[PDB]
Amino acid sequence: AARDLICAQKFNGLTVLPPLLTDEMIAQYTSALLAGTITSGWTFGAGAALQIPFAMQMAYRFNGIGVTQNVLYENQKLIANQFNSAIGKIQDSLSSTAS
Amino acid sequence: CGKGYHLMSFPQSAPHGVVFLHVTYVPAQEKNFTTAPAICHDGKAHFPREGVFVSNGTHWFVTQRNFYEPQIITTDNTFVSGNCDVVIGIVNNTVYDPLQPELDS
Ligand SMILES: *[C@@H]1O[C@H](CO)[C@@H](O)[C@H](O)[C@H]1NC(C)=O
Ligand SMILES: *[C@@H]1O[C@H](CO)[C@@H](O)[C@H](O)[C@H]1NC(C)=O
Repeated sequence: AARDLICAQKFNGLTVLPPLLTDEMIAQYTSALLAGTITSGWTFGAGAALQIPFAMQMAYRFNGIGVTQNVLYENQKLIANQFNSAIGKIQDSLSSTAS
Repeated sequence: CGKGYHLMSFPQSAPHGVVFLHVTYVPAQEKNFTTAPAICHDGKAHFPREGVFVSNGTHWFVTQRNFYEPQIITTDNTFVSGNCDVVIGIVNNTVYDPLQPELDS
């Protein structure tokens, strides 16, 4: 077709170098962080990962912010539904809005 | 301030800089236990004040989260909120009352 801008850049001594970590390794690190956060909580950031059920981890998170932990154990289905709806809204806003 | 749970820090001077010695707390040796969110007793749900319910297979205890120090489950270290029909994963156990043996003596 016609000459590209990238070829004009490369023919005058300007080169783009590749990063050391590929996107597969960045996604692997992100997946490891997500798996540790989902299963263990904050225990994997201070040493060995210690398993806990996610409901009890979320009750710990509720006690952190000043709400008593029986609120989660009495509204667990509502809290899970609200989280799922918020994740779906993040999905829809990323599918529609491009700015 | 370092990796782990932070306790202390000590400064030292260096050529064009500073060196921090961070003293932190790391958990070391772990064990598996069976855990529950609440305890059903007398038609009531008991939740721990601070700590977590654990079981070694036979008996149920309450302990602090960052160190294994099991204790007898008592109304002093638990609070009551509602009945057992709304909590998912509630178990059946007895809750000790210190007033009852003092009343009989
Ligand atoms: C706990 O259970 C898991 C799965 O059965 C096992 O791999 C692990 O060795 C056990 N002990 C500790 C201290 O995590
Ligand atoms: C706990 O005891 C009640 C009766 O007091 C019984 O209906 C219920 O099934 C028991 N829970 C379990 C898990 O066996």
